[PDB]
Amino acid sequence: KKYQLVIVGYGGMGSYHVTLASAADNLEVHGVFDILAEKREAAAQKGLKIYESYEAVLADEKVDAVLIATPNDSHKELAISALEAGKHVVCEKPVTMTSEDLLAIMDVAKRVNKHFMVHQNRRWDEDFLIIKEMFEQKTIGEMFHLESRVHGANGIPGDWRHLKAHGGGMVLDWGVHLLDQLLFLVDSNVKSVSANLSFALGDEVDDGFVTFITFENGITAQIEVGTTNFIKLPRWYVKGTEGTGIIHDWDLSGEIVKPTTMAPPSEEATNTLSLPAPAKLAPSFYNNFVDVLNNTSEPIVQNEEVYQVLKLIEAIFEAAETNRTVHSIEGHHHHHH
Amino acid sequence: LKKYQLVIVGYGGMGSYHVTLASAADNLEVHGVFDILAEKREAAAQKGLKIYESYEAVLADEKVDAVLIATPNDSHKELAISALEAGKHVVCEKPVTMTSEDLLAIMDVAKRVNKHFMVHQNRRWDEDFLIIKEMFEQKTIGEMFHLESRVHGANGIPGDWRHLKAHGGGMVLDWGVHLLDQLLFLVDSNVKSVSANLSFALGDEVDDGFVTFITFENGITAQIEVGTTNFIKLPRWYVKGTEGTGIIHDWDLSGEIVKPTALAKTSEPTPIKAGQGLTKTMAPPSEEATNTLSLPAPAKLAPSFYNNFVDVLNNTSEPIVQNEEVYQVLKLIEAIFEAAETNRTVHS
Ligand SMILES: NC(=O)c1ccc[n+]([C@@H]2O[C@H](COP(=O)([O-])OP(=O)(O)OC[C@H]3O[C@@H](n4cnc5c(N)ncnc54)[C@H](O)[C@@H]3O)[C@@H](O)[C@H]2O)c1
Ligand SMILES: NC(=O)c1ccc[n+]([C@@H]2O[C@H](COP(=O)([O-])OP(=O)(O)OC[C@H]3O[C@@H](n4cnc5c(N)ncnc54)[C@H](O)[C@@H]3O)[C@@H](O)[C@H]2O)c1
Ligand SMILES: [Cl-]
Ligand SMILES: [Mg+2]
Ligand SMILES: [Mg+2]
Repeated sequence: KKYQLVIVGYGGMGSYHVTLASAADNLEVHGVFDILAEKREAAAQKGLKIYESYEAVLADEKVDAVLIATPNDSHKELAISALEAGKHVVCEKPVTMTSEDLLAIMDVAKRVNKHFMVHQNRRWDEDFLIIKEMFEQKTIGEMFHLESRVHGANGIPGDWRHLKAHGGGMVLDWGVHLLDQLLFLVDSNVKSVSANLSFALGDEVDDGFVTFITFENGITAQIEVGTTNFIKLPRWYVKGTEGTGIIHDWDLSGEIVKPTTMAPPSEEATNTLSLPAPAKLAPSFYNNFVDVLNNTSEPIVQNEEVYQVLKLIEAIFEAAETNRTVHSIEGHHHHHH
Repeated sequence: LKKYQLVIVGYGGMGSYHVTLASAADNLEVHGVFDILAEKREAAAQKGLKIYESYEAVLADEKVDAVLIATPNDSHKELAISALEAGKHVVCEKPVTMTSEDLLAIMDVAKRVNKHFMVHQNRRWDEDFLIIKEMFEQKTIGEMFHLESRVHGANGIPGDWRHLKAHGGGMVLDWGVHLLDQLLFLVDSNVKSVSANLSFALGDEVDDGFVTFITFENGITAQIEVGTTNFIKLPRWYVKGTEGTGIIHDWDLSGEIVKPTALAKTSEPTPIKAGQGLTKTMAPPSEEATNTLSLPAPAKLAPSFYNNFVDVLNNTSEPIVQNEEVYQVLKLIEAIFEAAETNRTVHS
């Protein structure tokens, strides 16, 4: 069929999903719901049908799927409601505020036989796909250390991202993208996590963080988000047994430097090269989502992967708060103590 | 004419350079040289320097006031305690000892014999570091709360005895001591916690690099890193404060400072395409929101190490490199090694 999607939450990302979803082959934006009149008015201006309630969205038999782009605390119940009403769900990152909440959603999805997919759009980021190529094709030999940094100097945007109750802060906002990229790329269990949160801005939520992650296969990674950074460190810095790579910024500027376990290095005998062309990740998120609904393809963004990321986020919070190194992503649910 | 006579013990790379360094001081000269190898004793003689046949002979010489110890790390403690007992003041190369307890022993002996022991922490005078010290003290970027200090290169481990655990080899003990000493000299706060990971990417029995994340009791954080397998270098300094950020790229002292203005609060950045999404928060701030400044002139550290050493001997000045500071660094190195070997975060 031509699948019909309703946007639930017509804010900054929700309104951009009209563009994204419409770009897919057999998917259409059918309507919108938002609790704010001004947001509903803006959607009406683009010709979009406005629903009176969320209940009205779910009762509409013409609607095949919903996109949930609300603040982070509402995601879970909205998703569960949708799936219980027979609707497939695309949910904005971070899907839930705890890993146990995703499990519950996955239970519902399995029971009603409807699909739930996290919007992890940044696996398609070109900078990341250049790193993916390098990692897979051994451009700098065995890549054993990765540094992934998103720096800005604008603080925390909007309203709800400042608040703990709405799943605010930068681990949840940007950290989930970079952690999802890391775990998508590296096929290895997490051996250890240490972390520090930034409260430089004096908010009740983190305005940035750093985490040091070691994998079972010996790969180490540093993942960093900052909002108080008036000079930026590079987007990517990666070390391999046969070279080093850098990607400075979103403009994809950078280079590789290679020597002409590791051989004894010398700075006098090196060659500088361009970054390779990005790896392919095909099709787009929304085309893959339609393929998944049609049962023609396996999902690129798997709920099992998303689950591991949430546990990792839970490990990061536990590690920063106790100022300890944690030695698995298991055991941070705090159900029993 | 009241010149202190210094003997160089260990005529290797640094020991031969100490001839030049000690000679530049006002009231101190190089009386001569001892090395355990006859090859190195000949080499010193062929630079017109007096040579001793034994370390015992240096220490028996009434004309000698002080010794400079520039031997591999495992021999520092015995040679220092010997010189002290013989009534000689001591300058010892970094890292002074391989354990913190060893330095406490030397400190005890120096006190008992009423002689001075000083660590050669020469990189406290580094121009790049003194720029950071200027920024830190003058609040150039407001209150500096996070510092990242990195020495990267792709030349591996140099020599020699530095490849071996027995002789206190590896990068923590080589470059780490300089960077950690800089940090602890700058920050007037006790270390609260340390996590660390070592690099063994070259396959040696000692570390070819490390990274550590340090937190102080006053909330200041630091990341210190040395790497010898980095074909691309990250900046020498990257520092963050309540009112700006600074960067020193390299030893050439290139870099800048970027600070917020009072107009940043009422302005809004114009979004860019960042990967698959539009971003406002990670977009450059609007033109009105920031000021870009040159790095300041470096703070003054005066006088030179060796003139300060003489001033300490003449009892006219306190030491710049204090032994208690050197002790806290060695305790930090011990915390780092423990943190990395147990894969834990070490507290105190
Ligand atoms: N994938 C990405 O690159 C990306 C980018 C930006 C935001 N996001 C995610 O998108 C979500 C929303 O982000 P945003 O920046 O658009 O926030 P926003 O504040 O701009 O939009 C949220 C909208 O949801 C509405 N809303 C709140 N509660 C609702 C309810 N229960 N029912 C229906 N509507 C409700 C609000 O009125 C608002 O219009 C968050 O989960 C965020 O993390 C993802
Ligand atoms: N402060 C700095 O910037 C800096 C720079 C380089 C080296 N160093 C330090 O200086 C010391 C020596 O370093 P190097 O690179 O010159 O080493 P090196 O190998 O070049 O020289 C050491 C010399 O000591 C001699 N020696 C060994 N055992 C001896 C003994 N028991 N008695 C007398 N002489 C002995 C050796 O024969 C050799 O000539 C080390 O502690 C190192 O950490 C410091
Ligand atoms: Cl721990
Ligand atoms: Mg996998
Ligand atoms: Mg002090």
